[PDB]
Amino acid sequence: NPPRIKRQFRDPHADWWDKQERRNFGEPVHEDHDILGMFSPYEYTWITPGKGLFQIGLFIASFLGLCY
Amino acid sequence: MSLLYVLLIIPIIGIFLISTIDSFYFFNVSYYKKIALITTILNLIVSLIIYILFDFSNNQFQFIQENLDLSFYDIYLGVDGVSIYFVLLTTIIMPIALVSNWNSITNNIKSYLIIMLLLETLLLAVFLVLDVLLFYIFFESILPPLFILIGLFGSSNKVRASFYIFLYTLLGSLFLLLSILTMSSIVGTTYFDVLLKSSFEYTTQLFLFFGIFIAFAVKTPVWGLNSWLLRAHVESPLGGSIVLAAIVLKLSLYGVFRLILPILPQASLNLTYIVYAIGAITVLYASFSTLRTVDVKELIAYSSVAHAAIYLMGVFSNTIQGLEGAILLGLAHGFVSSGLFICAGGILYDRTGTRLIYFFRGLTQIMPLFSLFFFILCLGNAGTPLTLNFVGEFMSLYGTLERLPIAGMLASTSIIFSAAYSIYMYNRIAFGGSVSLYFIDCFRDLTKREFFILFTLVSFTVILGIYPSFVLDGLHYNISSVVYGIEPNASYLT
Amino acid sequence: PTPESEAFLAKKPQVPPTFDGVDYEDNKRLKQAQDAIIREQWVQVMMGRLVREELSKCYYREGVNHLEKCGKLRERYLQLLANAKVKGYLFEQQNYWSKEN
Amino acid sequence: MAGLQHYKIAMDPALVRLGSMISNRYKYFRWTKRTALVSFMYVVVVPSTIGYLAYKTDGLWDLRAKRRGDLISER
Amino acid sequence: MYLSIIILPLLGSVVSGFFGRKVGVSGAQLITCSSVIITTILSIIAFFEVGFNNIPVTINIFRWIDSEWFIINWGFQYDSLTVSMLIPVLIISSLVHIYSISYMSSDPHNQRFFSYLSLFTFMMIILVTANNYLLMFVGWEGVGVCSYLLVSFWFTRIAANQSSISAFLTNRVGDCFLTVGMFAILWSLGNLDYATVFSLAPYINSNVVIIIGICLLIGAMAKSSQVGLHVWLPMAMEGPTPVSALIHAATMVTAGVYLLMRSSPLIEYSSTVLLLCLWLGAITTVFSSLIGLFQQDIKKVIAYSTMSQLGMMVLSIGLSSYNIALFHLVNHAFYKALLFLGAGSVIHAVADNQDFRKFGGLISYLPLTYSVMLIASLSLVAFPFMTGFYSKDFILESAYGQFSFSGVAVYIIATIGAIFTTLYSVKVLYLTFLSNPNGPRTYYRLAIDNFFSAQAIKSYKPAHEGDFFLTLPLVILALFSIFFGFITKDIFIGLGSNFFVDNSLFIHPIHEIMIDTEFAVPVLFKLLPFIFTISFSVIALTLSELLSELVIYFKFSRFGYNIFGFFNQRFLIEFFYNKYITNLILNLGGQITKILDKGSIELFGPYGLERGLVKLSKNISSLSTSHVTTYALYILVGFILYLIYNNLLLDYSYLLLIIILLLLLMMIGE
Ligand SMILES: CCCCCCCCCCC(CCCCCCCCCC)(CO[C@H]1O[C@@H](CO)[C@H](O[C@@H]2O[C@@H](CO)[C@H](O)[C@@H](O)[C@@H]2O)[C@@H](O)[C@@H]1O)CO[C@H]1O[C@@H](CO)[C@H](O[C@@H]2O[C@@H](CO)[C@H](O)[C@@H](O)[C@@H]2O)[C@@H](O)[C@H]1O
Ligand SMILES: CCCCCCCCCCCCCCCCCC(=O)OC[C@H](COP(=O)(O)OCCN)OC(=O)CCCCCCCCCCCCCCCCC
Repeated sequence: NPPRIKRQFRDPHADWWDKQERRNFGEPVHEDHDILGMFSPYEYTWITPGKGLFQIGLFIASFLGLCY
Repeated sequence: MSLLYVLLIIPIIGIFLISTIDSFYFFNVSYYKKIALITTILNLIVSLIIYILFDFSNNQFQFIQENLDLSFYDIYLGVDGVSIYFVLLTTIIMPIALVSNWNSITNNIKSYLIIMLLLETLLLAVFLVLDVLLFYIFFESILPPLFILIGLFGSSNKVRASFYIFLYTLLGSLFLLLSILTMSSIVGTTYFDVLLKSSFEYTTQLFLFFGIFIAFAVKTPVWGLNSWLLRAHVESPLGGSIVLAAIVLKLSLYGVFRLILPILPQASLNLTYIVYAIGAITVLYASFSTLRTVDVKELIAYSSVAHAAIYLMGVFSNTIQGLEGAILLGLAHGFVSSGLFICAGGILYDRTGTRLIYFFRGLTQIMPLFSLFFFILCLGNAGTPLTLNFVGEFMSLYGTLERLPIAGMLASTSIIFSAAYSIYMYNRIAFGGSVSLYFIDCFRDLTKREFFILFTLVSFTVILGIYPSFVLDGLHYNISSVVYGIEPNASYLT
Repeated sequence: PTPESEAFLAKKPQVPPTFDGVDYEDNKRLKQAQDAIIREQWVQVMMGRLVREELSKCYYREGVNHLEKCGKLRERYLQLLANAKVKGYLFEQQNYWSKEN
Repeated sequence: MAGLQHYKIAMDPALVRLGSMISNRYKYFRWTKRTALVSFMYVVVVPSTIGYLAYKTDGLWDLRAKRRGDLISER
Repeated sequence: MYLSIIILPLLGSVVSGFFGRKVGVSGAQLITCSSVIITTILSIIAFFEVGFNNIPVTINIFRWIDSEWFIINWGFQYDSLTVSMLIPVLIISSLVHIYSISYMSSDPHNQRFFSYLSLFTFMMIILVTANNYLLMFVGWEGVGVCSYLLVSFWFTRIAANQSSISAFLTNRVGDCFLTVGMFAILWSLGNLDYATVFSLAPYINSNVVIIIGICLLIGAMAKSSQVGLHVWLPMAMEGPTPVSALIHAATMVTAGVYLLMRSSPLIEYSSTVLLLCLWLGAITTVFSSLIGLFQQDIKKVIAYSTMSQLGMMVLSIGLSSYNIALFHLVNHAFYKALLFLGAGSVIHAVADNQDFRKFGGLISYLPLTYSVMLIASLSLVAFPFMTGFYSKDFILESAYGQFSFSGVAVYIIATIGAIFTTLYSVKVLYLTFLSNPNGPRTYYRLAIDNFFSAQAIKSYKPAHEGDFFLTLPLVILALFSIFFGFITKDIFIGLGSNFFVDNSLFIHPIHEIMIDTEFAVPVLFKLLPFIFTISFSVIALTLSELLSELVIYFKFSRFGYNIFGFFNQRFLIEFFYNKYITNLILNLGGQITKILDKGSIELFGPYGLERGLVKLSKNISSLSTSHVTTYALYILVGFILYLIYNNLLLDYSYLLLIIILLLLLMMIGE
């Protein structure tokens, strides 16, 4: 298996046999190809999961403080 | 010669003419296909004549012919509401199955047509026999023609597929046979009109229930006993697949109405929480699994598993709505799954020679008639309203929720995932970019044949989706006979 | 009363809705008993359909005053909703019961 | 390739190899700690949980024509 | 007339879509617009016929579903509420069909686009004209399918494909809850027709109503983008702009609001759902408005703005006053169809571009386009004596009018959301018209200023405005955003208005708080939203073009950078959704296909049996050596075993265990 990365992390300015999915014709494919291409759940990368949950708790605490 | 016996005789005459016409005319293959098609058309015409004469509120079996020359194993035929629509679905589907393969067989055409015509006589016999052993004899008689159909006309893995569907069905049916033989020993007869009159003891009903349920679970199929469907329904020829999904899956559903609801009501009531756990599990596990299936026909084959769980939960609801919904969903799934297999196994697989979903993209751009019907069939597979699939799903799920709410809620969740896997497949094929760069040659759109076997299937589901009364009117009184229970103030009038 | 139509002559149950006195060996009379059970259940339920129908016309006709004017039609449906349900003949066929118990 | 001639496709070797691996994967399954636990979670526990809840709550409620002063609990 | 309003958009959609080859592009535009306009006019009459003279009209055509107790008919019913919602639905649809004559002039799929717009109108009309919950749910699923087909209209775009699946699946979650809700109605009442549910509502188990009420609120939550299921509406901005204006900003998003309003005679008897109505609507106001402040896309700011107005309707539903929510739904629809359609002019003006960070100038290039925004913006921020003033600035007062902790708290929440409302209102207005040119010089190059030498006839592209078809709806919607609110405020608020005595909406006497709203409320809180609106505008207007660097200083701090992204990343209610919900199911499907179906169930099934039995079969056959002496020994041993079993009165269990052992050993090679 190749290292499994969402194909969205490929660059859109590479020699692509298919530009839409950013794949060369005969590139080795991960067994999860069906859920690793462009048409797939977007992987947001603004923050990491641990830090993001901390920020939401701040708003809930602020919301709770407003109610009190 | 009863009309019901006429139904079983026409396809046998077609077999005779197919296999003798060369002695009266090298005969052209087109002749064989036309004999077979007209044969199924006249069988449909007879089933329509029967339906006009059929009476909606009679507790007597109708169009029965008196035999009176009793033997050990006699064939009595009769029809009531619960069997009338399965007979119609078999007569409508089989002509469509014949046209769906008109151009794609190209070898052993005589054998394909004779097998297809024989399957019609057997499947019709299943829904018409008025005896429980007679039911079993026809439920199993279809395996050897099914075994040889797949092996003669199937895809690359048709050897493993034909073995799986034969051995699964036989093994389960052998447990159903044991249960059936116990019934005939206690009662002395398996005739419907006198076996339903009998009353089995609770523990007898319990052990009779396991034997029958083991067979009906292999044939539903339930999740975990469904390997045979994944293999057979995909490796089969397109006509085989249509018959396998739209008619053969229904035999276990019709068999629940004749073999367990009337005679095993205490067992059914006391074991619903086991049927519902298996039914709930199948709805989720199948739905998640078909979301990750990469063969287009296997995705469509796997959808049949999820929907069959919903009408399996309906028939065990003991409610008027669940039972009507179960027949209406089983009928609805017959049209829609037939169309989706024509779209996948017939339209895509003939153009490309492959069924992997990875190779398809943007087909709407060059094929707008395929996408128009494909979308309507993807909506119907998702239970969208104005399809007979919604009326059946809503009535089947309402009965499941009322009989046992925890299973109803879980089975309800199928409203999400059916939509999920049906629309996701639709987008990766019809939408989702421009035409796939793997196609070197451009593709043509639907031929007139493909358009009219899809228009016919999408017409039946839509018209029945707007006016389901056409079917419900002939189920109300007969469905009532299979309900088990009493009201505090209506029971025991004096 | 509404005259009994020709159609509502060929399907009238000639037998009472019960299983007492029925010889289960004799097929005609048992089948008639099952017919009488089902038809009584359905007859009782279409009463709710007509009451439901009337309550609908009452509700619109009365508007806001539906909470005070449609009371008799409200209760009649509720009683029917409490009692009427097609339950089949199979339980009563297989299970005798007596009031003097 | 099949009995009836189809259009010419760019049959990608990598995708062909992927679709064959999937069809042959069943031959290579093995019993390990991971595969035993997952196969025991899906087949036994989760189904037996639903069966427990279905069994425990069968008949617990009826919604038909329920009014104020009358509960939904049936048992 | 009553049934002609039903079929006319349907016919217009069938001819345009299934005969776009026959009538052509202009033929389709002529039919869809004509059929919608004729339908629109008839609704105006129906408003007089039904709303003003108080004749509810019942029309039943044929039975749809008939099983024992369920008799669901293709029946339609006109009352005050359905003709209230039919007015904006038809009016903006008429204006959107007309508006699209220009916006899609270069699209190669005009017939299909107009076919979809008329089908959605048909599905909206079915949703509100139905006289039962099941037939209503058809329009519910109908607009959802029409929404999916109109988002994915440019189906070659991968990102708009993901949007339509988000629109389809997120809403489908709501429909599951809604489907369950109709089960609970059917289970308890025998049918789900409106005249039955509301005739028996005051009489059924209170716990039942909570079970009922919660379900359709979750369904209402999905179709009106509440904080839980809210992620489809801004993703749904991948479709053409009129679709955004019509389906995703003024008509369909108001289906969840309509569901609670029609169900008012039922949910009124459950404070638990009503209280959940209040806080839920209150939450999505600050949730939406905060996110919208930090959106770079013009449409994406507006999507967050719709979610806010709908949240105030959901808020108003909790205050037991559904008429004000109805007042705001009609009022919000006009200002919104104005804002988006005029916005669409801006994207059409420059380059088909919609990023704020490259917009500027355009105050003189698009005079009319700017003007309609300002009318819409002040109607949206509820400027005094405007259309939005009579609706938005009455919900807040109603909340204080109910004197309770919940009522006062949501005031504070809504006011903060109302405070943040005007900021993106300012951001939309300023950054596109009142700011320095941030786009390329190609947008701002007039022929008056001599720039080129030879190619003077072309190569100018001076960001011109639209044609008549683009501006006629813009002008028409402007009047509705000024005078319609004042004119109709007596029908919908009044003091003791009897516009709903046909019971269409229902308010219980114990839940009335309107009297205290007019008198008990203090003047300071009544004018408080105006004070914040006219004040916080000046800080936002001073923070740009006057200071213009206080904000960037906040942006490049560590505190501001974390806040800015969080609100720009929409509270992260889509990162945890995509990873911990969506991909969890995808991995669950992966595990089941790979470990069970292609795995254990094959090994503990047919494949294991095939492996073992072939092994077992081969070992037994190896004992068949054809050595006649060896066979004689076997016969003797079988002879001896049969004598032992019968002579020694052996337990049968000993025999079976021996056979199991003989299979075990034979199962072992060598
Ligand atoms: C989508 C729904 C959204 C959520 C809305 C929920 C709204 C609340 C509904 C909750 C509900 C509806 C059924 C839900 C499913 C039915 C259909 C499904 C949906 C159809 C579409 C489920 O409540 C069940 O919970 C079970 C938990 O075990 C309990 O069963 C049993 O628990 C143990 C004994 O209590 C046993 O030992 C155990 O053997 C049983 O198991 C019972 O409490 C009850 O059966 C009913 O709740 C109501 O039950 C009754 C009796 O309690 C209560 O009345 C009270 O009784 C007196 C003492 O109680 C009080 O003095 C009195 O003041 C009051 O009269 C209510 O107050 C309320 O609680
Ligand atoms: C209602 C109760 C009915 C009871 C049964 C009554 C009879 C039912 C049918 C039983 C078998 C009938 C066979 C009919 C076909 C015989 C005529 C014939 O010769 O057909 C030959 C056909 C093609 O071969 P040919 O044309 O000669 O070679 C050309 C090569 N280029 O070759 C073929 O057609 C062979 C077709 C494949 C084999 C048939 C399908 C599998 C059957 C398994 C047989 C065992 C089970 C039998 C089940 C009977 C029905 C339950």
